[PDB]
Amino acid sequence: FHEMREPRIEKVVVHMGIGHANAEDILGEITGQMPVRTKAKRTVGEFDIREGDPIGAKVTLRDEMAEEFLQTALPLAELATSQFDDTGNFSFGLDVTVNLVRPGYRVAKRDKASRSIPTKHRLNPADAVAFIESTYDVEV
Amino acid sequence: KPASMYRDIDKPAYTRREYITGIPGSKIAQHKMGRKQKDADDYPVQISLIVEETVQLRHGSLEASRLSANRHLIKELGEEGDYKMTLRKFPHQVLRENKDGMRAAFGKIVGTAARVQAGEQLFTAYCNVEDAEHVKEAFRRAYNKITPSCRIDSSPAGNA
Amino acid sequence: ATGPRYKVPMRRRREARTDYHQRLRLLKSGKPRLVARKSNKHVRAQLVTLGPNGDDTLASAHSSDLAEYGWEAPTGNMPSAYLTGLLAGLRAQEAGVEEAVLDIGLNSPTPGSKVFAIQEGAIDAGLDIPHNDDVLADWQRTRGAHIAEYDEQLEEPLYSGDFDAADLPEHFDELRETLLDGDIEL
Amino acid sequence: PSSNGPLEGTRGKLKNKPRDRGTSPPQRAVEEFDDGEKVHLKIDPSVPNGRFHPRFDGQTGTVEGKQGDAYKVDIVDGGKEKTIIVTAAHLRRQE
Amino acid sequence: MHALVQLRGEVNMHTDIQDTLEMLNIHHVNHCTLVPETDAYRGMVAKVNDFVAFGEPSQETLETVLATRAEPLEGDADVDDEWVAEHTDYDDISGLAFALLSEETTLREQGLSPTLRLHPPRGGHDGVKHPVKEGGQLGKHDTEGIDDLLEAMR
RNA sequence: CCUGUCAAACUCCAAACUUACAGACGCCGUUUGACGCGGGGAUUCCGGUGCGCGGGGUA
RNA sequence: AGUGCAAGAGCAAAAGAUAGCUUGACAGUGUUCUUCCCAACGAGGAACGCUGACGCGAAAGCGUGGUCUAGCGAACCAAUU
RNA sequence: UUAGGCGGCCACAGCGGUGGGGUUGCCUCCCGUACCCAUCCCGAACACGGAAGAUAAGCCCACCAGCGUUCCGGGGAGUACUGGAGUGCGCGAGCCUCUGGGAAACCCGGUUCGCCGCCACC
Ligand SMILES: [Cl-]
Ligand SMILES: [Cl-]
Ligand SMILES: [Mg+2]
Ligand SMILES: [Mg+2]
Ligand SMILES: [Mg+2]
Ligand SMILES: [Mg+2]
Ligand SMILES: [Mg+2]
Ligand SMILES: [Mg+2]
Ligand SMILES: [Mg+2]
Ligand code: NA
Ligand code: NA
Ligand code: NA
Ligand code: NA
Ligand SMILES: [Sr+2]
Ligand SMILES: [Sr+2]
Ligand SMILES: [Sr+2]
Ligand SMILES: [Sr+2]
Ligand SMILES: [Sr+2]
Ligand SMILES: [Sr+2]
Ligand SMILES: [Sr+2]
Repeated sequence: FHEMREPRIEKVVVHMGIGHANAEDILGEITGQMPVRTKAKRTVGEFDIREGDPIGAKVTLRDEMAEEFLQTALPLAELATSQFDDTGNFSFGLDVTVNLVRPGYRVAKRDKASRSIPTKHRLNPADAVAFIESTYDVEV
Repeated sequence: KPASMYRDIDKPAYTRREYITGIPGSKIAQHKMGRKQKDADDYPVQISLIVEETVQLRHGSLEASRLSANRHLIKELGEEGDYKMTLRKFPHQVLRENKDGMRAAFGKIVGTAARVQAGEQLFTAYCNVEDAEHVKEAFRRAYNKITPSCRIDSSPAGNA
Repeated sequence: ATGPRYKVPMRRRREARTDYHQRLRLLKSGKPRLVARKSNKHVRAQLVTLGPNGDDTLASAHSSDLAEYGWEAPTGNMPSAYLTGLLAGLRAQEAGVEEAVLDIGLNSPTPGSKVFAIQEGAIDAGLDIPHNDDVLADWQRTRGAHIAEYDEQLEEPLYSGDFDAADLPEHFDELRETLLDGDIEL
Repeated sequence: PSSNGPLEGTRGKLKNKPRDRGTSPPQRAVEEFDDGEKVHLKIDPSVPNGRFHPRFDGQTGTVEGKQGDAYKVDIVDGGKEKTIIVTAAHLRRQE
Repeated sequence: MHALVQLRGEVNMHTDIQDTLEMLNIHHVNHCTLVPETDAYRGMVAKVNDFVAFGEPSQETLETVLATRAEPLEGDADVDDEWVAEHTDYDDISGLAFALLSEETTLREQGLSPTLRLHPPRGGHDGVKHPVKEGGQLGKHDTEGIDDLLEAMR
């Protein structure tokens, strides 16, 4: 019961929302895998009338790539309570986002007969702070 | 202009403001009167003015009657008397006038009126057993300024 | 749910199992559908026809009932899929069915996949099914070669329950051998 | 009418009932009717093609063959006989 | 079985109401017809309700009226028990009367004209501007009321 | 929460009723031939009134 | 929400968005309806076929322009294929 | 159907909730990337290969009505409205009688936490 319920890291999404890029090279090093560009929508007075066009970049890490990143990334921050989601997520930092979830998350991400995860199986802030804190660092 | 011109319900309902423009503001100052911070259940007596015929009452008439009625309740119970009266209707019907013979006759917007079916309550007061005859007088003056004949019916009030 | 005016998807749409837009397009042919489906451990082919109260399955095969003819191997691989298609196909001929349209439900049209293997099998069984050769895996992969070589890079047997060490595409042949034959009780 | 196009005054008859909103079931779009069969004509708001002139909504004609997949239905508009090309999606068997 | 008598003329009568009367074989004022009580016929009389007088007559009365106003499908041949006996599935007017009331046959069925061309009401009727409940003569009647009328028009 | 009101260009509802097709009864047609079809000849395309439902207009 | 533009209507594993590919906004000839309810009338329009040649897709299939209803023009003459 | 596949009607099926269920069986989650295939970056997904673990999700089974919905009883209501008729009433806007139809809101009590078809299956 506890096994198929104990949390895990689904993805680590590191991105640098700039606004006009040359920053891809650093993320390519800090994470270990290829980054992707970030297009935008809606026109903006702030000389942002080009809907589709480079403005940022991101990397989504999973499994080892993810963990091996947090090992050196988490220490760089000072995690708190508010800094956590209502689903059990937390973003810090160049932004560093950690998406946590229980085992069978696939049920909501697969194509055939997908389904939305019941609130009971959804991770909790408290459950999140725990799991995480229970691995190389403090809370609030 | 004579009410004879609009008192009847002989035209389609004309209320959609999304297709009408230049509608004159209402002349009705208030619909809630007396001590409106207090409820209606807080009174022993509840009297209403009932219209006896289905009609259309222009806002200038609702204001005249409501005024000449509340003005009495004020003069008899004081600018803060323990009473409360309500004009429950609002003039939704927009009225015109063709003010050029019958050519392009559709009229220009000139006012608003409330439609009242016979037997309905136009006004309603809630007073203490004391001021019961003071409200009955306020309505007498009120029905003297609206087209139809009215009944001054006494709802909750078995102190006769 | 929210109110009187709320629109709730047809049951099978919310269960996320039927693509109606694709369905209608299939039905427009007037031919029976070779419904190819797959699970983690199994694969299944059905020849479905339209009916007054719901679809009508006129024949079908399942990877499970493959062993019933001499199969000791797993049932979630390519060799599995093809042979099942064929088994299902053969039975289809029995019931008088002659042509079909491939319905892969919510699976993707990936080149060389199993739903296509199921299709090549059903076609070899003798069913007239609109297809495209350069979208079917290469013969050897159907046999199960890709897995043998994967087992080549041994160190720890690929299969846990000893069906065999270096696995066998040669078995695929013995099983297809048995199906293309007459006798065989369908 | 202020204008005389085909969809003039078709506000109600071509608007879907809230819950009937959205893509319609394929079953009745694929239905097969026989020559001689009586069928009621009623356009399906959700289905764009295969419609007949709205004016004929409510008719109950007779399948007298088909053109492609669409059906040829015979009706009598007032006193005049007319043939109507309509797809199953917009037809229903009678009785 | 209800007796139907047209009491109001055709001038200004709705055409669909007039055609209905003719389908029930009445073509003139005062003419009377005998109609079975079926859902179909029911709708019909309900439609002609304001130009007619109807209701179930008594065996007796039906016998009086048949005797006095019944006619053959063709010819002036008088209709009496002897006629009835020699031309119908019955023995006399009574056997006929009973059969009609019980709805086993129809005048047309027994070679009799579907209509009884009655005579103006002796002493006049209660008026054609009001129904029975309002003191008039139009509409559904009492077996006793229908009898009073039919007899007055014998 | 409570409390006061509306819609020709609003509708979660919803008639009476109008209307397609069929069967039944009725009426009608097979010497008075209906229904339908072809052809000859028109007149007519200033209308009005009552009642019902209207739209415009103080009327 | 979006779907070029009035209004009403249609659309959510799409009729909307993005990406890629493509040129069916193609040739020939009809059926039907509409224009013109019933009920005759042209140009114009639409839906639905058959033949030809293609595009895309695994394939069913979709594409006779833009989700549907506005964006249209006789004879004579000229130019053109 | 001791958990499956394709469906029809398309909320009576939605929303939310409680309880129960799986050693070589089923569906899953799950394990894992040599291949077919895959990500504008990620075997996340898609695709493929597979069984160490698991019944916590999903799913299937049993059930609860607070919200939404279908239908029914009773009340609202034969009211509102209305097809046919009237030398009935009203200064009139309008009303009434007889005949044939007949709601909606809302309250109260029930019902509804899907029904059905084909196939496969200890
Ligand atoms: Cl599947
Ligand atoms: Cl048409
Ligand atoms: Mg309308
Ligand atoms: Mg004679
Ligand atoms: Mg008299
Ligand atoms: Mg000229
Ligand atoms: Mg030129
Ligand atoms: Mg459980
Ligand atoms: Mg009078
Ligand atoms: Na970019
Ligand atoms: Na629909
Ligand atoms: Na034309
Ligand atoms: Na579970
Ligand atoms: Sr008027
Ligand atoms: Sr007065
Ligand atoms: Sr009408
Ligand atoms: Sr189109
Ligand atoms: Sr994985
Ligand atoms: Sr007067
Ligand atoms: Sr009734």
